[PDB]
Amino acid sequence: MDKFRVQGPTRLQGEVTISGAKNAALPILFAALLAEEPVEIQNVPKLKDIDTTMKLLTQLGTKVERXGSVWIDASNVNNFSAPYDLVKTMRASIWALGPLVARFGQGQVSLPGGDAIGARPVDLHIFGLEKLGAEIKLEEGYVKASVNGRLKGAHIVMDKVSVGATVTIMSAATLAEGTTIIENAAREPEIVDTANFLVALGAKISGQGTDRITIEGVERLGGGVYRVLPDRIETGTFLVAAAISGGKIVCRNAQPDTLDAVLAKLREAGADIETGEDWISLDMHGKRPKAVTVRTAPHPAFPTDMQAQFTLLNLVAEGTGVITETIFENRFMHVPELIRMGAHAEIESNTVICHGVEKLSGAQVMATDLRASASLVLAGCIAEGTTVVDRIYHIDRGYERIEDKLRALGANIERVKGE
Amino acid sequence: MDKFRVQGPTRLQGEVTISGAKNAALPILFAALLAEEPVEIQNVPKLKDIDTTMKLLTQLGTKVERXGSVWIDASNVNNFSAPYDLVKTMRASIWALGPLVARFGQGQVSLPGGDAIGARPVDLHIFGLEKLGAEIKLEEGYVKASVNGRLKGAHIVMDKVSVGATVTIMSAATLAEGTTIIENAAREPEIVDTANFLVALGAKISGQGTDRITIEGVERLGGGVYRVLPDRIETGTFLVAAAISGGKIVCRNAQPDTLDAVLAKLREAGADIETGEDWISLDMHGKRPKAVTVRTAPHPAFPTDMQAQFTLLNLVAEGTGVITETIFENRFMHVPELIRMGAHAEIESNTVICHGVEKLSGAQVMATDLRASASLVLAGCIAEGTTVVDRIYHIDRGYERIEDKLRALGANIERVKGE
Amino acid sequence: MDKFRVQGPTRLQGEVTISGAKNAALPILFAALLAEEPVEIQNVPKLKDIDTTMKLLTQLGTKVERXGSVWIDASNVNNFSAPYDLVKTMRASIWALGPLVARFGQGQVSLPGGDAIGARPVDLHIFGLEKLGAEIKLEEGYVKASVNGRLKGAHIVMDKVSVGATVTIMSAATLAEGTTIIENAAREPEIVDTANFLVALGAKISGQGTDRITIEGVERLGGGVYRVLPDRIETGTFLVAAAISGGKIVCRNAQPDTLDAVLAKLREAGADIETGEDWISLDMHGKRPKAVTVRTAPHPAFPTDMQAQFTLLNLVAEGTGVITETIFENRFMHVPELIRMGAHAEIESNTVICHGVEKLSGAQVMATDLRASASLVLAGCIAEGTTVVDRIYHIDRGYERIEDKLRALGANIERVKGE
Amino acid sequence: MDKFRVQGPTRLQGEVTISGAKNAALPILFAALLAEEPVEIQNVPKLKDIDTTMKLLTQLGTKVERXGSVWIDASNVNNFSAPYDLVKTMRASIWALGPLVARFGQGQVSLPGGDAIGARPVDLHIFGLEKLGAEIKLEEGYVKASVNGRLKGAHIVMDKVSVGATVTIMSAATLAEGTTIIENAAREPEIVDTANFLVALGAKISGQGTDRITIEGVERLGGGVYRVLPDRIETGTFLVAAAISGGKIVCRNAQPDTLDAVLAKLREAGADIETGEDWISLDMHGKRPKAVTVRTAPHPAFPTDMQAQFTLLNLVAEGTGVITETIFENRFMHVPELIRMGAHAEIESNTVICHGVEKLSGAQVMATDLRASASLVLAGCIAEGTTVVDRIYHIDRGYERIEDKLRALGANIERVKGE
Ligand SMILES: CC(=O)N[C@H]1[C@@H](OP(=O)(O)OP(=O)(O)OC[C@H]2O[C@@H](n3ccc(=O)[nH]c3=O)[C@H](O)[C@@H]2O)O[C@H](CO)[C@@H](O)[C@@H]1O
Ligand SMILES: CC(=O)N[C@H]1[C@@H](OP(=O)(O)OP(=O)(O)OC[C@H]2O[C@@H](n3ccc(=O)[nH]c3=O)[C@H](O)[C@@H]2O)O[C@H](CO)[C@@H](O)[C@@H]1O
Ligand SMILES: CC(=O)N[C@H]1[C@@H](OP(=O)(O)OP(=O)(O)OC[C@H]2O[C@@H](n3ccc(=O)[nH]c3=O)[C@H](O)[C@@H]2O)O[C@H](CO)[C@@H](O)[C@@H]1O
Ligand SMILES: CC(=O)N[C@H]1[C@@H](OP(=O)(O)OP(=O)(O)OC[C@H]2O[C@@H](n3ccc(=O)[nH]c3=O)[C@H](O)[C@@H]2O)O[C@H](CO)[C@@H](O)[C@@H]1O
Repeated sequence: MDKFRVQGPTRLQGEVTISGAKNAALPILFAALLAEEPVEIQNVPKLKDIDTTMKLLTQLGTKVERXGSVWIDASNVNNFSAPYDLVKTMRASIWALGPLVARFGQGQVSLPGGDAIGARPVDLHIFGLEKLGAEIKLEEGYVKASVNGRLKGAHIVMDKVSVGATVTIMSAATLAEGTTIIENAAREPEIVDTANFLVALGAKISGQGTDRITIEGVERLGGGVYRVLPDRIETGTFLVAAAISGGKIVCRNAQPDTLDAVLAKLREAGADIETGEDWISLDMHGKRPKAVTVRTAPHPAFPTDMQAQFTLLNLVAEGTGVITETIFENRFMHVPELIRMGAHAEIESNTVICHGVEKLSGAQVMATDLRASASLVLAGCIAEGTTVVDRIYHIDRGYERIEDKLRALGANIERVKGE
Repeated sequence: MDKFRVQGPTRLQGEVTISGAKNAALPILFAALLAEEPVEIQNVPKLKDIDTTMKLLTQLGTKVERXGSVWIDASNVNNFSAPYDLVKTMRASIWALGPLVARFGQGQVSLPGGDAIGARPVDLHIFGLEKLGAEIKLEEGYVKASVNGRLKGAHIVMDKVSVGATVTIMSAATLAEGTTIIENAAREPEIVDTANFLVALGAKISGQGTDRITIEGVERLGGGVYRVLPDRIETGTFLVAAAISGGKIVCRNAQPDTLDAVLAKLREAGADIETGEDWISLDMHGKRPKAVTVRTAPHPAFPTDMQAQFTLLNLVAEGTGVITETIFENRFMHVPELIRMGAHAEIESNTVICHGVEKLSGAQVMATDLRASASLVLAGCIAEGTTVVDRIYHIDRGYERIEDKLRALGANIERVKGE
Repeated sequence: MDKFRVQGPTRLQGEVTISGAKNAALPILFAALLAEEPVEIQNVPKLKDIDTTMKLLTQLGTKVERXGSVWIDASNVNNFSAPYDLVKTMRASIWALGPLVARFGQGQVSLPGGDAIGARPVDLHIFGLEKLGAEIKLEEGYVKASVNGRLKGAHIVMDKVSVGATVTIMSAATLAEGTTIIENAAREPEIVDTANFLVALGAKISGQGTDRITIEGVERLGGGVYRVLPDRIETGTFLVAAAISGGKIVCRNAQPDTLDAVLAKLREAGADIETGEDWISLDMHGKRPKAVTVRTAPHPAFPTDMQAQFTLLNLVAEGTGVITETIFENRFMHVPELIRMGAHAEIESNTVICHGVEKLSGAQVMATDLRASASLVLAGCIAEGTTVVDRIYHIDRGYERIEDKLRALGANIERVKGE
Repeated sequence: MDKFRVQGPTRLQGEVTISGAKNAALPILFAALLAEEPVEIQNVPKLKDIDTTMKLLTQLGTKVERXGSVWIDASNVNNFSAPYDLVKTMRASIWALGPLVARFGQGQVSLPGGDAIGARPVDLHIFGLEKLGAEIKLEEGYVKASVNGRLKGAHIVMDKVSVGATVTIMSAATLAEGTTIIENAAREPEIVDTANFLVALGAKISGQGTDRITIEGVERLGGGVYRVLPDRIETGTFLVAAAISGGKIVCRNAQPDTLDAVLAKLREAGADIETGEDWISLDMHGKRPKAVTVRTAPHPAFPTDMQAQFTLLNLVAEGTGVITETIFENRFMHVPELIRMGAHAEIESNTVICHGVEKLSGAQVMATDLRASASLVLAGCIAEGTTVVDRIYHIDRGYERIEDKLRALGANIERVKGE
């Protein structure tokens, strides 16, 4: 396994260019399964998740190719199954379900198992599909779906807010008979992006971005060219990178409107933030960040994807911070790792109390999940001495060349195919 | 002191006309503090809470009078405070805050104390105001706010979804200099209703009903005529009345689109439902309800105000149901009371596991919650023998003559005064 | 209703004599139901709760008289039921259950309803009796028990650590045919106190105070005289009164060994402590307390009955404090009351995060818990100006003359007759 | 990286011998560090952890060798540190801390990070040692302890019931100056076990098994011969194995009173059990298990180590069943895996509602926990079809030849390897 070897303390400063959103590219790649014509998705970051998606798409009899773009030829889809291998590697493989059943009348996907950060059930996906008129059964650990002819429009109310289930139900409804109404739908920028992608293809959708999505079924989906939005989570991680290192920074290729809460939290931290129409600028004035209070919740509130990062920010901040996590059950893995580094913290249920310390100490830590890994990398950057982050493979699923981007910021980092 | 005597088991069936929403009439009644001209609010239910707002209003130097409607004249407001006594009996009293300091540059409201259901801080209200330029301080239990001149519109991202704080900020913003953007705003129907009422007065509002409300501060508010929307909770309660009694019912004067989550849940419990534009039809077909799973959350998800009612539904349903509460948490007072009647249930944190039973037994129970404890009267209706619900002043707070409506559905119930 | 008018701030200094424990007196009074001959219980505090138990005993046909002692003659008990009204005034009434069935083969108690601090089910009580051979049915809110012949000893492993259930099962077992083992029994000092009492009556018990209590049933219990232990919560509460007021105090007629957790906690808050066989001295050296961390759990861990008091301590302590409640998840009524007084806290589920402030301010607050009540009176002592605590009926239930005790310490406190 | 291959449905029945308990051998093996004369530890199971423990022992400069028993020679203990690699592969490595600082005046151990089942902080181990006078610092991920001369005994009250912290403080105190008192100590059979081992070495200990452990510091410890006690968890796992299958079983070298809670639950599940001073016999009578309720708490209540095992039982049992976990935050990993097998389960916070299903289908699943692992395997042992369990290394951590044992019990299990 690769590892990162980092040395600090180090002031993170400079310019950085945001990559396409991991969370927009994924659901759009799966949506392409609905397209009968050549498709061109632009601004797709290079990630292990995209690789696994191209690999899975190919397995489905799809024609895939990439650079900054990813060329998709879904005209010939031949197989209808996502093997245990793929789902195991990438949860998002569940996304092939809706499109497959909507276009082909059948589809199978290995029932995901527990996750690093939570049980992560797909109950809502299956449920939405059933509402759409698909027959679903569990066999050999396989979620078996099928429908006779076309899916049927329906008024579906979501139990809880789910990004993934909204993508799943939204996607399949595009090809169904009638009108679909997804109530209590996720408002995530990536939901909007995926809906727009679907509309580019000839779908009838409205309300994307609000708690209510209306879809009018159409005979088929063509093809086109779509540019995935900027990654709000990568952007956030960089703003933070600067905010905890007394540095300054400018984010090129960003979409400020997707991160209001994060920006508000940064300001509450004592950050000097300014925004353009495609750029964000943060300045710490050499100052130490102030502790803030954080409560994760669905968009546009504070995203759970920024959580590990904010904890880090609280850990080297002046004051006592409190972080409450409402989306994921086991999303504190980063904490004990940071303590190993000299941070003071206490966990109580779904909340962690942060007692800011002046400086961090280099140590050997373990990446457990993607966004915590990026938190550990950032911790290494500011901590004293050497920090080695084991299992940086997590980082590589959701981050495109993070070592390089950090390096350009003045980071002392080496990817090590060691020990 | 007021008590309900109920005899069952009794099949609930017939017709019912839904009154005006308590939760829409309250905030509109306080927003009236902004109008410099005679205002008439139509379709106001006759509730103890409405009497209290009237009382609070009068003491502000306000001209108030009611019947079907409530006549308001706030051109002469001289007193700027909500006393301890009123805030005690009536929590919504805090709503006087925003309008007062927006309109007169000042306001005082007693800080609400302990609440059985979950404790309920108003941090969000205060914070919101402060974001608008108001200076706030705590004195002798009173939240004191003031502003030199006019409030300044701001970009406010809510830490959490708050019906109350949203109304406070939305209301006050109508009179500020500039634009106010409320991100992560509550989507409640009563919010659309209050925004609409504010516009009827001369306010510039948009986004009401979505997570992003925009307010263009205007110079002053006039007066007008506005009809309060139907009561969604009262509707669901009656719907549940039929669903738990093998009954059949028709709701007249309803606004179906405000209760999709409740309609969907009911369907899941085996109910045959149909809707028109101002009516809702429910039929159990003599059927005992099917256990279901509930998760309260912000609108349009499952409403915490329907919670105790659904716990009842679960308690006498086939199978094991689960009620999880994310808004109030300690909102399970009805449970032990129902266990007094034969129900089988365990409370684990913010969740109640429901073990459905065939029959309930009449017994003496205690009302405590203004919406929860209508559940005890519903339970009385279908329970074996005689049930006495003490302290019915609770139901009188949120339910307009519930015994008259129940009686017309075929219930054996009598309001025994004093004892 | 009665009330407390308190004026501060006031440093709490002096001596106090600890009363007999409310919590040992109660179960011992109920156990006296098993005695065939006159019984004398010494050191019984004068409390509303003792009044109520006396009333209940009398209704059963018990002969009861009191001063410092309580005189009992249960030789001619003729009635076997605890009525709705009694149980509603004081839940300990459920304690009549076990002794009635074991001795008379029959017993009826009104099923306790919802509680302020938590649902407080009595499933373990009922279950344990059933394990001993009692037949039990729920009729009109009454837990009707009966045992064809004589109770039978059984091996009982408790699902949860329960003071109430351990007392009920233990009392009943004394008259059971055979042997009874209570595995995972509560270790509360009061459990030990009640067990010695039973022994003094001729019962065969051992293990009291440890995880497994063994009871060798006997044909009959006679009479005797028993001296109740000192009230640990009263003791802890006075300790807190000095630890939060930079004062000094000595407790007379105390039992240090029953409060090690509280003592250790106090030390951490920076208190100078000394103890002897029957006394405890607390010296804050004029110092403000250091925020501490608290986790309620079964004895000998930190007692949930000291919880609200430590919350108060954290509230005026230096630093950020954390209070976690594992016995009663809703035991936070006092927090918002304290917030009304200038305190700074956030409630996250079963945990309250305390941010110590320099001073508190007088305000009108409402008592609710026969323990937060005390906390509010303490806060009044150290707060700036005038504090009024409504509903002090609560205090009277758990504290014997708390105003004279405080008064003797320097407290400016007056009992107002309603206004 | 091997993986079990399983096939069913198979009826588990017959006779199995119980190995030494993993939980006693470990801390006992660590207490060895104190023994000046060769010690012979008996009944030690062949476990990955036992090997890793020996490896760790060796590194400190200790003679270690084994078979059925382990030989230790702490005579020439030269080295003072636990290496990152060891602490990483085995958390229990923190155990070497008390012995090192007690016996050698110094001791360093790599700070454990996050755990599979939860954060698992060692705050109590550290805080305790400090009560003993040890100076402790964190440097480079290393917990650094040292003491000027000898550890002074002190009165210590445990914030929480920690088995590990109870072993560490008890162990270190055996060589302390004066008497040590551990209040609110863990009561686990493994503490009784370890305490006995320590006394056997010439140390003064009492209270072991109760909530109060008293230690009188002695001048030094020597050798001896000690036999570890029977593995309660293994016994429970086997008893369950035989209960979920409808079979019969008999455990050898069992010690029944270490598991009263598990036994009673099995009876609630309708299983015919009998005990003898040495052995345990479970007979399902070909009957299917009955859904039960479970709450994990410290010994003697239901152990968390039997949690996953009981979820399985509930999963394939008649009716719904509830399981609540109070010891570990993230201990439901096995659930999603189980669902992959066709089980109906809902997770709510720290509670899992188990909907008993008639049958389980073979499927590929992932072992994650050294306790759930056994759960998946058992699941296969009764599932219709073929089941492959990945990363079965977990089993090897606390399971001596479990495939062998299961096979003797009539199971279709094969340890596939390679790939
Ligand atoms: C590839 C991708 O887009 N990943 C993002 C997506 O994941 P993901 O799509 O999994 O997010 P969801 O919003 O669906 O999950 C949120 C909550 O809903 C629960 N749930 C979800 C679906 C279901 O059928 N049943 C159910 O119980 C979850 O287990 C969790 O407790 O949204 C998360 C929340 O912003 C982000 O943190 C992830 O980075
Ligand atoms: C008069 C009225 O219309 N009452 C309704 C309104 O009350 P209310 O306005 O009080 O509802 P909120 O939406 O504000 O409260 C929701 C959640 O937010 C928390 N919170 C709220 C405000 C704040 O400043 N800080 C904070 O932490 C609460 O304590 C709770 O945990 O919405 C509730 C939820 O839909 C309904 O059940 C009430 O019947
Ligand atoms: C009159 C008296 O002596 N009162 C004390 C006693 O009350 P009480 O006897 O009610 O205390 P319990 O120990 O039984 O209750 C503790 C926990 O067990 C639960 N539980 C209890 C019984 C049962 O059958 N089922 C069940 O689930 C409770 O609801 C709670 O979650 O112990 C409490 C905890 O030390 C103290 O705060 C009370 O002041
Ligand atoms: C090798 C061994 O003997 N393992 C057992 C031991 O582990 P372990 O020794 O780790 O068990 P603990 O009793 O210490 O842990 C119990 C609870 O206390 C907490 N805690 C503990 C120590 C501390 O310093 N701080 C703290 O917060 C824990 O993180 C957990 O929430 O007991 C557990 C509980 O029966 C078993 O499931 C483990 O199989």
